[PDB]
Amino acid sequence: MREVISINVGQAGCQIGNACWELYSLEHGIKPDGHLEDGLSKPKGGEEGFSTFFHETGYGKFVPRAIYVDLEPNVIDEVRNGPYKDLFHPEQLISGKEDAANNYARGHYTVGREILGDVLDRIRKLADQCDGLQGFLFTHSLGGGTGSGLGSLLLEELSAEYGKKSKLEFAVYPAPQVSTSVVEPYNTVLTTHTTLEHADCTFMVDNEAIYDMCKRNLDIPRPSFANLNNLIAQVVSSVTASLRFDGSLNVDLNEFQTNLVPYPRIHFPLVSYSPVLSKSKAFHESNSVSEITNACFEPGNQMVKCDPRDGKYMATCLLYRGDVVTRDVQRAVEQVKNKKTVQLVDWCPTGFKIGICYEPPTATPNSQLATVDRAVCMLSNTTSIAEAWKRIDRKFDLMYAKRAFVHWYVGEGMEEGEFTEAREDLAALERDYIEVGADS
Amino acid sequence: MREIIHISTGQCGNQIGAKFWEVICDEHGLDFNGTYHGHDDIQKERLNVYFNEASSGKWVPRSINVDLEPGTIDAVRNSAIGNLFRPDNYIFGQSSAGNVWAKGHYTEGAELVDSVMDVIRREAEGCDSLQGFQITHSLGGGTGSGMGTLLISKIREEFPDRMMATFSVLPSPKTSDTVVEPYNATLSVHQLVEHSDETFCIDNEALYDICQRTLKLNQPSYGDLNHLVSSVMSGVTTSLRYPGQLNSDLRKLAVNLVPFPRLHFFMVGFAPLTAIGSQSFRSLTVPELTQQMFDAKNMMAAADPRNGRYLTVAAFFRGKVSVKEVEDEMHKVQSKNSDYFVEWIPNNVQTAVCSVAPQGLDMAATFIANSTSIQELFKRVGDQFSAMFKRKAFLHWYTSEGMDELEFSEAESNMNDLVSEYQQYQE
Ligand SMILES: CC(=O)O[C@H]1C(=O)[C@@]2(C)[C@H]([C@H](OC(=O)c3ccccc3)[C@]3(O)C[C@H](OC(=O)[C@H](O)[C@@H](NC(=O)c4ccccc4)c4ccccc4)C(C)=C1C3(C)C)[C@]1(OC(C)=O)CO[C@@H]1C[C@@H]2O
Ligand SMILES: Nc1nc2c(ncn2[C@@H]2O[C@H](COP(=O)(O)OP(=O)(O)OP(=O)(O)O)[C@@H](O)[C@H]2O)c(=O)[nH]1
Ligand SMILES: Nc1nc2c(ncn2[C@@H]2O[C@H](COP(=O)(O)OP(=O)(O)O)[C@@H](O)[C@H]2O)c(=O)[nH]1
Ligand SMILES: [Mg+2]
Repeated sequence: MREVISINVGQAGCQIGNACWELYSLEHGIKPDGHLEDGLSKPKGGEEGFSTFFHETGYGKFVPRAIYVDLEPNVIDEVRNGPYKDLFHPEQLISGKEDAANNYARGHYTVGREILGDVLDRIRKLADQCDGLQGFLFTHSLGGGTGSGLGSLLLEELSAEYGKKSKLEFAVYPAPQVSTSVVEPYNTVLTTHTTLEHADCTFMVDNEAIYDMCKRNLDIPRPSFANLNNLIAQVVSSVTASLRFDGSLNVDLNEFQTNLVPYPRIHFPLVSYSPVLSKSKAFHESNSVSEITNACFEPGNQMVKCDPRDGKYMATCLLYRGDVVTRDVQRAVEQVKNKKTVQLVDWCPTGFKIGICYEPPTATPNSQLATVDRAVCMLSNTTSIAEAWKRIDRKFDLMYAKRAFVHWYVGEGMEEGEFTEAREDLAALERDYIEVGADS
Repeated sequence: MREIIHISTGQCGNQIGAKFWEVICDEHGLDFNGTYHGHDDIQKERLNVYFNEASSGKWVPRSINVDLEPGTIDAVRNSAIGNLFRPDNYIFGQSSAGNVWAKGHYTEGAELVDSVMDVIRREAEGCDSLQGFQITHSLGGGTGSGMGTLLISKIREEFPDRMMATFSVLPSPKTSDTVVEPYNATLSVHQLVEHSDETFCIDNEALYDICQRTLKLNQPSYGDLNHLVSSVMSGVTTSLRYPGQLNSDLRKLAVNLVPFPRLHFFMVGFAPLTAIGSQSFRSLTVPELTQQMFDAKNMMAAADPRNGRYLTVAAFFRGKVSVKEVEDEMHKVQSKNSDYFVEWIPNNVQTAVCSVAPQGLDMAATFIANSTSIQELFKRVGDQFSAMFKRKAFLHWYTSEGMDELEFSEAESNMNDLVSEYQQYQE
């Protein structure tokens, strides 16, 4: 539609969120100081570029609509000392004086409610300046207390105030193999209990899968968080690419919740970025239509630690960008369906929503990605996603059978029976995820 | 939660506490007189964690040195480091308690109390929001054991929502220098597991073994022993005063390391250990620092970690390190040494990657875990305490002040209940 509000909370929200606006300023040619140098008109930085995400103010300046809410001052204060300190408004940064650590109870009842009364005022004043608000954008991080506690608390208060808004979410699910926290599965079951009954679409990404997409594909010897945030930023830019530019098949955010989420529940799509090529092998690739299309279903280019070949596909959504042929898109997808590996359901006769985009994307200078001529974004919904949810439940049953970390939640303001209701709601979702997918 | 108050109790706590501030002033570039030398964007913005901005651009710490020996305070203020501390926090007494726990608890230690708690309330009003209290004491003396445990009960009474991270010193079961040490160590645990949220087990036996094997120091003195302890105390609060990728707070190190309120004894550690002269012969890599943290010769405890089983481990990688090499080398140890980690908790070790580097070293790493092998140190103290309590030896030194035979039975009973709980989660 028009403007889209972006909200970044948690540790991963403030880090990955800075990489999203860095790519947006490069595609639209926006100066990091807050000017319109190098751009002028054209869809790559004109009337169709200033709308959405960004906002036009006065004195030739353009500020975004990002709201950074973190319960740790050691992250927000670091962004102020960086080069991207003149983009967002200084009043949009709301810091805290009490670190919630990685506990879900403190960031939802005690510390989470201290700043809850102040974050709702910033969203209300920002929504009034949007001439026709479309939806929202969240960036969660399942594994802590700020990105899980404050994120689930803000989403509940925002869904009750508005309602009919495309509330997108790019949460980060824990890796089924190597973990980074001890009470990580505790913050995962409690987060999905309120996310399913409020959010409309939650794109999941795995930190372990990105390490495989950079060591074997990009051949990066020492990858860090500076490169993981660039791959996720290209996924968010590919979804809203049809709205911020032009193309043959314009895809709105309201269409992602219809052709992918037919039921009131089950709205956990995957992501598999295909244009993954290093600078050393940039002259040894054809970048054809059928070559990039076949690389989407490959497990090596998937940002989620899951095996889609063991499951079945329910609803896919491809986003073709750059300079592609409309006829070549319908022919490349038909060859994949005839491989007898996708396993399409009986009710849906097609289920391959395409999205042709005419504006070619770009890459950040702090990465090994070159300027490609086309990009394909895969947003499918497979039946093997319940396998990753089963591994998280097995780690929660072992810690709950003997009461491992329980006093840290009850002593703050959470009933012991809440873990039983959250586990039953998660088990009922996994049970209905296989029963419906077996005969869909 | 950005201000940390450090309090040193006893003669042993003053030698380690005063030496700890020498390393902190070197990282931020602070002279021993008061005027700062070099300030940066990652150091000046976090000077309020351990220092206060006074007048004329002078930064003074919030150290509270309380003891019962006048020769300890006079030996620090007359040196070249006492000019930084305020001449209003040194609170000492006339008589010395020696190695008696009953003197510094209600006899000689009861003379102050109101004077010690007076300076604590003054530092709480000058700061915005307190975070934790770093109390450095010892188990075996008279001031650090008698008065060190009493001060913990007074801070938590007025600040129940504040962290109590204490750096206690456990006795050495290999040739001790004192006799009434088990009597002062048993009564200290009874007042430590009831107020302190987290503690650390440090003994002097494992200190001489490191300096004579890896460091290769001929006859180490008491000054070299404080370098290995101050490096661990400074390596914990790294993400609080410096930004990084995966930061960690004092409350984060308590939820992920204390599964049960009765189980909070940690095992400190540090890495690497490069001797003087063999700098080019040692490669500072991620897999090299990992093997030095899980080794038995680099631990600051007299217990064998191979006999017990690990529960919650906390690692802190500093310097120019990558998150990819941290998560890879961490899983290789858990997969190979699967018998040392309990299958009851799949996430036994977490990751905490830092971004800054110490002045000198390029890659630094510490090891903090809460394995089930810590019960061995509690059994050696319990056997020596029960053997001397049967003959009623060295008992008139405590009963003549106000002690009773019922209090010694309750302290000994709590020592058996703690060891009995480590065996349940170990299985
Ligand atoms: C020529 C050269 O580069 O010498 C180095 C050196 O050879 C080595 C071996 C140093 C040396 O350290 C030791 O030998 C040592 C002695 C007692 C306890 C612990 C260590 C060094 O003495 C220590 C000294 O450390 C520092 O300068 C740090 O700033 C350090 N400072 C202190 O500990 C300190 C010592 C005395 C007075 C005041 C401060 C520090 C570390 C963390 C946080 C704050 C400060 C350094 C780099 C060296 C020498 C001088 C040989 C090493 O230690 C440190 C702490 O850097 C030991 O392994 C490292 C690797 C270094 O390369
Ligand atoms: N890939 C990636 N993950 C991050 C990054 N920053 C934070 N994270 C996530 O943060 C988790 C580590 O736990 P925490 O340090 O407590 O961060 P958190 O889960 O967001 O919780 P808070 O720190 O309270 O916000 C990891 O599991 C990551 O998923 C990042 O820069 N890149
Ligand atoms: N590691 C270490 N231990 C010390 C140091 N100084 C003293 N100690 C220990 O402290 C104990 C003596 O405590 P003491 O000073 O008598 O306690 P106080 O009487 O209350 O002050 C000895 O057993 C030593 O092991 C030191 O510099 N380093
Ligand atoms: Mg954080």
